[PDB]
Amino acid sequence: STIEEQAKTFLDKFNHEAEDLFYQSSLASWNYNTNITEENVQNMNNAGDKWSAFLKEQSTLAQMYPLQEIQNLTVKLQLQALQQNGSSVLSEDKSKRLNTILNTMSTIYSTGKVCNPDNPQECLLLEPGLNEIMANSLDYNERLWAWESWRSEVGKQLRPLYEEYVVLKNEMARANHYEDYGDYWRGDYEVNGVDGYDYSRGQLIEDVEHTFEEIKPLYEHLHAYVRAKLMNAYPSYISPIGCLPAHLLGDMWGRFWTNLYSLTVPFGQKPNIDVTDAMVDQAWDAQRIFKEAEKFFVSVGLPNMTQGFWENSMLTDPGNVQKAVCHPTAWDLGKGDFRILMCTKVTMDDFLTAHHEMGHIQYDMAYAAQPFLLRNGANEGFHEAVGEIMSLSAATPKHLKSIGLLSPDFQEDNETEINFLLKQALTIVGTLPFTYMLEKWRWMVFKGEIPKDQWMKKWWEMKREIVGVVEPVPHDETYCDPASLFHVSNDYSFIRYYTRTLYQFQFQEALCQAAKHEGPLHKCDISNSTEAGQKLFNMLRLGKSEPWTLALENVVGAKNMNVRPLLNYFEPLFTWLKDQNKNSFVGWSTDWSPYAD
Amino acid sequence: TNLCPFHEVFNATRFASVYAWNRTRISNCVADYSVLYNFAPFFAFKCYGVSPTKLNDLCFTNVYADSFVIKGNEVSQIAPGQTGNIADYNYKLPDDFTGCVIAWNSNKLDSKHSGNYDYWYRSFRKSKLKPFERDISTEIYQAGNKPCKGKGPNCYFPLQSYGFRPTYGVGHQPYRVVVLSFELLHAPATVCGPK
Repeated sequence: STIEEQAKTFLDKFNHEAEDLFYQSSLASWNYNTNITEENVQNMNNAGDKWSAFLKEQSTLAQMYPLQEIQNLTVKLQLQALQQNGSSVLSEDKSKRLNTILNTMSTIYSTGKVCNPDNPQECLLLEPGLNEIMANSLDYNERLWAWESWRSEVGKQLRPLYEEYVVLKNEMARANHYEDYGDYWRGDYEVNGVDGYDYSRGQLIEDVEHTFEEIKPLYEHLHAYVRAKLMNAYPSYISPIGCLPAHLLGDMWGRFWTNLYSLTVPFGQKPNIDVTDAMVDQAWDAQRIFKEAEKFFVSVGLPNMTQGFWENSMLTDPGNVQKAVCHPTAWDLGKGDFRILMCTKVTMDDFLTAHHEMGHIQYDMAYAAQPFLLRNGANEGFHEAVGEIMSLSAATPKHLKSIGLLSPDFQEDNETEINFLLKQALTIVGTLPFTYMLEKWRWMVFKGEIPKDQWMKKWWEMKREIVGVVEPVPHDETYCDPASLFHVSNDYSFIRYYTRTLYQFQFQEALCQAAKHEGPLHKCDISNSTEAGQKLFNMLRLGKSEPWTLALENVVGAKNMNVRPLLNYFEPLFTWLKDQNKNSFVGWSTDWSPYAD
Repeated sequence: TNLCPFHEVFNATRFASVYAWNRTRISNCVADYSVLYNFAPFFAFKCYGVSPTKLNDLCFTNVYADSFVIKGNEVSQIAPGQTGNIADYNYKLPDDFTGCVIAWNSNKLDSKHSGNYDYWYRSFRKSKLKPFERDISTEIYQAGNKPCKGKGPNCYFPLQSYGFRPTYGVGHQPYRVVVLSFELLHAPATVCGPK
């Protein structure tokens, strides 16, 4: 016998037990997340320990099958996924130290409180805390204090822990035949074996820079437009040719500029689209919202949901006798079990998030026939893109008018379109430079080009160079402000958001061209169309057995990411911003600082 | 009027596995096909070779009945000319089969919490089976090139469990399948239909 038959038998024997063990672990996790008790915690820990022990014992046994003797692509990919050692290459003491550091950082981030200076007994939390302050406030000193206290209290106790974390991660990456942690993170965008579809871990940075070089002018115009109104908001504070303070971007870190819509509205006399009052008047509920979402998903040619979905999902708040987490998540347990946990309220945001969750569920149900090791998306930014392309179609005025939420006497003008485009831009475009700068800084830190005595210096330099935000108070090398974010302290990536932002617009343009739409792109709707549904299902069924380049070519006809759809989408807003800024200055200088006077 | 004992086959408390199925012999009685709607009115019949309308006025010699439990995604493999893991290693039908296949859902009977590991099936074998063949061997399967001694690398157990649960999907639920074969030999036919 050859190696292929032995590998196939091993894979079958592995999957047969892996399915059952993963189902048990997922059921335990669901029982924990639904009801918070101590027995549920014990059961979840036991299930997790059993699953980890199974994954450990199943490793070191697939090493008998070298990859140089396998000619089938599926078996080779499965074996390559199984042969990953991980953190077991290090010693036991270093592994225990790393786990202790991770748990310590998680506990420090999850347990934080800011006390009042004049009253040490008045200590506020973070989420029922500084978020409400940074969200709704029109005071310079209050925002400055809420920023400085938060970045000085929990920004000084994480420097040596993060240094040791970086050292240990670099050692682990070098032990795992990688150059650094950046290569370990970029290894997801790697395809080797198929002629004409290969991808390397160095072309991604080049593509990202090439796309940002074209995205930059729109961000420059948006910043020039926002600064003009910020000057009128806070007099004698904003400079007409200077940068912007970090404590005025809308939130704690300035990731989203959504809260600045109230002050930067183009036309305040025109009404907005809020169907919340209509939903309250018509007395809807979660059942109606989910049934409308199901009707929308069936109108394009997708299968119906299962009875277990309607029988086992939690779509309402249980109350006060039972505690649970209201974070909307999609659960895939296996064996034909799909559930959704969401505390649904009678609003429009929940109506839009329901479509995102249902798109996630449809994607999960798409590749149910693939093997266990391939039951995943072809890339990171695919599930979120599939959800967003559905949310955008559900958030159209035509759909709301057809479902009966908007009166048929609505007069669509140009000012409403401008307001909608600006509201979408303040959310979409405002997060790209921040993510790019953060990821580039993390990559340069992991690579070793930035010495330890220049971390904050290079951080603020890159800030003022790319994002154009200057700090109000200079900080020395004793702070750890970049680690004040959730994803930075919990060991997560950030390029997935950029990839999703590109892929969503690419897929939207592809589907709107396939649906024979005429007119602007922001008015497209894919309702009642089987061609687009089939073209999307052809890609959703592949899963992880095919490279993402071929999956993208089967949809848009391209192998790499592109930025032209976003420009075609925001062209009218670009023209309006040009017309408004014709009598204004564009650009910003890095020489100005709030502490210069 | 003597009726055939269909309650001993359709109203059993415990069924067998797919690798070790039972075969009963029915003779010298009247075949009443109307009591089957009492066990379950929803009986998915599938006749290959004969029609149910012309099946009432025929007389046969011996009627064989087979019973086993499989999943919902494996019901399609119980047919002449199918390929898979059940049709190749557990139970195969000939290409000239003349009978009917009946199946129904038994989720509320053969399903418990914490798993029901009382059903097994064969997955690993050297060759394929022949029509109407049974194998109950429990020897360790050899996949490598070394002599098998015990259990370990490249030496696996040929039996695997199902573990049904009531929360599984409609495809991963237990189903009870009954096969009916009709045989005509050079002997007086003692199995006819009601008049």
